[PDB]
Amino acid sequence: GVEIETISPGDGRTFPKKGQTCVVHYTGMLQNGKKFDSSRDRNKPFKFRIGKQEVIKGFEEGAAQMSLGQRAKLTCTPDVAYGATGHPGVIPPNATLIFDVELLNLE
Amino acid sequence: ALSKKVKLPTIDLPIESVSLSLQDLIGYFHPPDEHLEHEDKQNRLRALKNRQNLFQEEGMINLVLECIDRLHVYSSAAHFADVAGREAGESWKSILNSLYELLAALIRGNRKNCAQFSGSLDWLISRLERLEASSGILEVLHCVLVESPEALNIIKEGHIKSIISLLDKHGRNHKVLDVLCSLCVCHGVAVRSNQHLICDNLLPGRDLLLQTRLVNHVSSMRPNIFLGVSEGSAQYKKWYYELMVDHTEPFVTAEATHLRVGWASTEGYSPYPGGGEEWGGNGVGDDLFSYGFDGLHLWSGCIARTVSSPNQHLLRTDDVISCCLDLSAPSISFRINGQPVQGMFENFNIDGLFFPVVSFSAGIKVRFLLGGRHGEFKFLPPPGYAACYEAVLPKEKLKVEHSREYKQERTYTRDLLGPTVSLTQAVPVD
Amino acid sequence: PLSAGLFKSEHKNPVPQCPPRLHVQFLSHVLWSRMPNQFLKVDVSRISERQGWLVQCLDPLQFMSLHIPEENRSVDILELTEQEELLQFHYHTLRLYSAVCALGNHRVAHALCSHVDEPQLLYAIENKYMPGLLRAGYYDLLIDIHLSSYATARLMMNNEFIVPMTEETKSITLFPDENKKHGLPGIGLSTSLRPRMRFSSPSFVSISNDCYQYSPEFPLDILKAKTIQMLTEAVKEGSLHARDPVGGTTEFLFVPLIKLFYTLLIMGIFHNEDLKHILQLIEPSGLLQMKLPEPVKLQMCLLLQYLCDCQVRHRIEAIVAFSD
Amino acid sequence: LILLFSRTALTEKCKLEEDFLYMAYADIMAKSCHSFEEKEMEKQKLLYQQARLHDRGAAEMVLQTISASKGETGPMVAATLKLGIAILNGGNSTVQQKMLDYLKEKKDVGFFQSLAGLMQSCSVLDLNAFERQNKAEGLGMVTEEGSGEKVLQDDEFTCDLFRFLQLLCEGHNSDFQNYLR
Amino acid sequence: SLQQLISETMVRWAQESVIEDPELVRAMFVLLHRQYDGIGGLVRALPKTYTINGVSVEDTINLLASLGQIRSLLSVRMGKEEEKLMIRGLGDIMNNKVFYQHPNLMRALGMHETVMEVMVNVLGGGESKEITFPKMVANCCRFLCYFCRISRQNQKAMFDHLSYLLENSSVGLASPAMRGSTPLDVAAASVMDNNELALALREPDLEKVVRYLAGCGLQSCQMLVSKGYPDIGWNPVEGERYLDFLRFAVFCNGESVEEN
Amino acid sequence: LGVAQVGRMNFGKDVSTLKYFTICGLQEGYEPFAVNTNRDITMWLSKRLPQFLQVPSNHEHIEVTRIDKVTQKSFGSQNNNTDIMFYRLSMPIECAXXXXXXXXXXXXXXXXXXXXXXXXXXXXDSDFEVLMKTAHGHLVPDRIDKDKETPKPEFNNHKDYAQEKPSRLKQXXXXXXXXXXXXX
Repeated sequence: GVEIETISPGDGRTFPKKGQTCVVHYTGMLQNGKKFDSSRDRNKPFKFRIGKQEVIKGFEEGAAQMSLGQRAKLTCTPDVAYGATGHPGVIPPNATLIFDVELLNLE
Repeated sequence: ALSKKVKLPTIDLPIESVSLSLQDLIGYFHPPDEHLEHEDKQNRLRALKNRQNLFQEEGMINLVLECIDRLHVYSSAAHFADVAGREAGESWKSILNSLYELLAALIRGNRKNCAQFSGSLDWLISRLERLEASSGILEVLHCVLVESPEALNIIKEGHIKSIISLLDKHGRNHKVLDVLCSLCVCHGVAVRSNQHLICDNLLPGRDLLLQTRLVNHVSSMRPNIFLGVSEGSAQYKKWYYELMVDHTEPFVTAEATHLRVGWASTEGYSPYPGGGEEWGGNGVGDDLFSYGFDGLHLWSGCIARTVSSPNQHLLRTDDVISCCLDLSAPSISFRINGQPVQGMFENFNIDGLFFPVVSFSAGIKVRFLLGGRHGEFKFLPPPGYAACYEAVLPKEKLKVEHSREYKQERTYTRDLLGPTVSLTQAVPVD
Repeated sequence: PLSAGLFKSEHKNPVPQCPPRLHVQFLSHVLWSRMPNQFLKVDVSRISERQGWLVQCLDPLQFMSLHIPEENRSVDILELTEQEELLQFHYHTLRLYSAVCALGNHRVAHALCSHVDEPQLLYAIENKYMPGLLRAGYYDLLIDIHLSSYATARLMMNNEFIVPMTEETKSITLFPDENKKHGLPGIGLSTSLRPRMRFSSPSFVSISNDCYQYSPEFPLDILKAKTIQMLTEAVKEGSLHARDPVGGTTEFLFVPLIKLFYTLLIMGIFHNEDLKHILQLIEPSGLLQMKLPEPVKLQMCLLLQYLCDCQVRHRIEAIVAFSD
Repeated sequence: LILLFSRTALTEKCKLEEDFLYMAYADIMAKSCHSFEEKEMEKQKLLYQQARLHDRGAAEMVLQTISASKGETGPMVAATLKLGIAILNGGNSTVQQKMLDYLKEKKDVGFFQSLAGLMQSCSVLDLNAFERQNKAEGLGMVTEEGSGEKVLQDDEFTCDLFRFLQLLCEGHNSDFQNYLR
Repeated sequence: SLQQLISETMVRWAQESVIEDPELVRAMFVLLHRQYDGIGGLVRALPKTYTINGVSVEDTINLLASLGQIRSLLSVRMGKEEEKLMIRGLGDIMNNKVFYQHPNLMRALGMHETVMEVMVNVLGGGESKEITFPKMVANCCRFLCYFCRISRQNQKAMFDHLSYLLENSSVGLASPAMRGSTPLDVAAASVMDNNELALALREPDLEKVVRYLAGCGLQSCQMLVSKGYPDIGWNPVEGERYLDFLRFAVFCNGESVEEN
Repeated sequence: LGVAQVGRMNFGKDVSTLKYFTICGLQEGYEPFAVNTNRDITMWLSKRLPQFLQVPSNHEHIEVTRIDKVTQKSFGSQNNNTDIMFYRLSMPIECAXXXXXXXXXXXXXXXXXXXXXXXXXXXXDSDFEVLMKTAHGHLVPDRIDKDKETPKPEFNNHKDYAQEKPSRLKQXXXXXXXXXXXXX
């Protein structure tokens, strides 16, 4: 369900594989443009493994199709991101998500 | 005797008597003024405390509860007038306000009374939507919540949802927020249940309360070019100009740099086009009087639409864009790296003096490209499309103001200006 | 089914009522705009080279703006100075944001962090043209969401002096008092049991956070440097007694700054040299000699109380070191 | 400081709190106070030390603190009585008259009824507790109880209360002798 | 030289201007008196100081963290999740080894008073109409029992609070779910096997226990008659508990206390 | 300032730049307006774009009431000069990704311009009414099958308009000539 809209190409050579960790830099935002998350504010990139079931599916399946240095706009669906319950306090139920992801390093 | 059924109106309805009695009883519990001696203030406090205790130990708080119950069975002064008389109908509102004020004054300070009658909170929060005494009910709820922590033990999710719906229905009231603050903590101790309920039911949707965000300062640059087409003198209705970039940085501090370029209209035949007022995050495309392009989307009226293009990417360094503008039948078009884009803003209002313009936030080195001594084109203009160095009127200078006004980083020595005229020029004698 | 039943909370009510928010708005002209005090400072090459017209912009500039949703309009933060209603409403909103996470509740703090921002708090505490009430509210929110929990956890164990018998502990046996010197408060070595601090990183893309048990992460070095700089600027401003203190009156300028500095000093930062500079801010014989208001001297009292608590702890540690 | 203590004692409550501030400052203010010229100079310097603080409201502050306890033997009255002793050492007719004028100009019972409630529960030597502690000592080397071996509770407080009642009538102040009856 | 300028400024402000907001002048004067006495802080804090070793650091740090969590949950109203965290923290503190290796440390930290003021919040609210959070009552009861058990001085410490819990010792009875954790049982554990404490147990409460026993022998349990018991004219459960407490109070080390 | 009028203001803080302060003001105890200041003044101005505001009760020639069967918000006026207003409701109706259509049905059937284009927007209800001596035309939230707003007019109804509009800030007297653009 998650889709990818390229913003800046990252030479499309190195792709995330099972058993690795990616360093990303993203500024998530709701469908109405209201920003609800970012990693450039805290000035620390987001490091996460692939296939370990630690981040949302709409993020991991989308990052598994990107390359090093490639900026992408990942549009996810509510069922692949949070479902009919959302995130208590922040994300309302049945809400679509948009992430402006940029891969810095692929380890 | 009047509300039970239709009976003969030989009843004693002391409307003015009970109004005067309530007006006296409200002042009977008036708290002492702060501009008073300490000993006299303490004496008045003790006096009103003893008064409130004696008034409670007779159970008349339940009596005024029954009174407001029997009075709430109507809907408005018009509903009460044709049943109980014109005077009673017009005084029902004042009587209910006085009753709520008395109920609040009976419990302004006591800790025992709130504990005693907290079991009646199921009725107050339900009648909170009476739309005529919501202020009084909210006052009573606030004074009963701020004093007794045991009243918070019976506040359930339905009551919090009712309060939040009241806040959503009656607008932005600074009293509901104090009620919620008192529900969060009562006496140096917090209630995690109520805190979580507030956090999960108040601001997941962001429609309320007032949101906020940190955006960048964007500005725009435009040359001294104006394009007005009508019957009579025309200017070939065809223009073209290129634009390149030297250095660009996608995220300078926290967000992606605003970087757009296009053509902006005007208001009538004068400067100062309409849009984002001034000094915002609005460049070109953020209004119905400008049309811009940033590499991925087409902006028009602060609404972006993605369009396909060979190797569609943001305006990275060393990127050449070419803007073409035909006036009458077709509209503005953009060609990135020579290959044109697959979109344009057809059928738009031609009223106004169009001009090229580029908007940027920070970290940018932009170069306009014209013909002659001003620059050199990178590509070939399509047949017919002229340029701005030829659009300039004969025997006038050509410079670059920002867009409208004195958006210059200067000290107090800024020439602040008022309104202007439509250039006095924007047929022989018979 | 209805107009009112479309832009409100409820939708299953087919009765066409009108809430008090539904009021007609006419296109009016009585409105003031605020000229910003800082611009983008765009510089044209002014040479008009034969290879194009150059425009350059290097310096960055940001600003925060409220977004009224039911009007769908953005308004700069500083424009609330004239509008009494939005000012008071946003002040009470900040108070509610602080109250929902006042005590050691972090499931709500992790949400409130993204609800406002990470760097908007820094911008608000650094900005000079703040309405005062909003400055205080943002200061209190920054104290509550991050520093409050660990501050109280470290203050609860302030009167319990548990000290090990390590060789590093057997080094303060001198507690320099002779040869005509007395040392400095808070300067030296602790070797005392104190609750460790650790903050989790606020991330909402990660499913099933382990515990988020302690606090949201916040950069402390930038915060302490900014606090020192702003406190120096504030004492320099108060020394001359102008008529435009930051945030309106002078208590709005001082009290939140002193409170942030005080909780920072509590939570275990300002190592030897930083605490030395903080001391030379007030000690030279300053801040205690100025004409300070009552809410300001009330915080100065707590500052001096902590300065005495640290000396008492040092004395107890020296007593244990000699008793060994 | 005296005005702060007086306002704290005048604020309506239901139980006199601990008030470590007051308990620490009353002892300092009490210990501040205390061959013919060698006995006259000290007798005059004692009057000077008492005037250093009884013209500033301590004479009424002590009465208010005693009144705000409504008959509860605690470390608050146990210190305000020592303060009264230090302020009324010797036949201080001026302080006696100030207290009497205050009590007559504020017709308060909460002082005399508090004195009665305090006197009703001062201390009595109980034989059962004494023989019980004796048996405990015989059985084991139990450490001695501080408060008079738990057989006479606050004997110092009782002596201070009765010395205060005595100094209030010292000399021949018949006005106060009748006002106590 | 800190006392110098502190004592200068504190008196200088008051000499400059009369001060409203009595909290300000209160803080000013407590700072002043602290600077002048000096040794008051020492005599107040040295009873609360402690030293353990250079090898047992992680254990005592975990103990201090658990105690801080206990105090933080105390600062919040009692709920299900709060009760669960309090139970887990009590478990960790009971499992820690410092709890045995240094019993004076717990008294210096005031763990018994913290647990007591946690339990009083649960035992409040009502007297004979709600005993909600029974696990929350029981965990504190068993913790206090063990604390007073592994000592000789913790029994004397808990004997002070023994007077309070005897007024609400009627809770937790009439149910064979807590034969251990109970306020009456922690009273018995505090008074158990100590001749000095058995003697110092005077009679402001023996008549209270006897009145409770009489009420139990005169009235049956409404809880039992609701559960469906045959409604005997008296109650043999709370009475048996009171008799056990009286036995622990009277008999000590094999020799009956004469006065008791 | 009037048309094509430029100027400059000086609130002080620059005594080296103030010219006629020593000539007058320096001796009679007169001070600059921003002499004891560490930062410049905000320098507020009159904005041009006339945004929407709620009707104040102390506003002449325009009065709005509220009644309540059905709920209505009637109008009224007492004036001698006529113009055109731009009345607008407060809360706008937002459209989802799928829904995108608007039909204007008169007293008879639905006969108007095909205004059915909104992927994701928020239209605010509005009516532009000309001010007669008696202007009782108002808005009524009604119901037939879906969201229905009836802008009930009265006599002299030939130049009053009633539609739904997004954020738009323009003050003039024009029927058409509205801004537009179709993206391809």
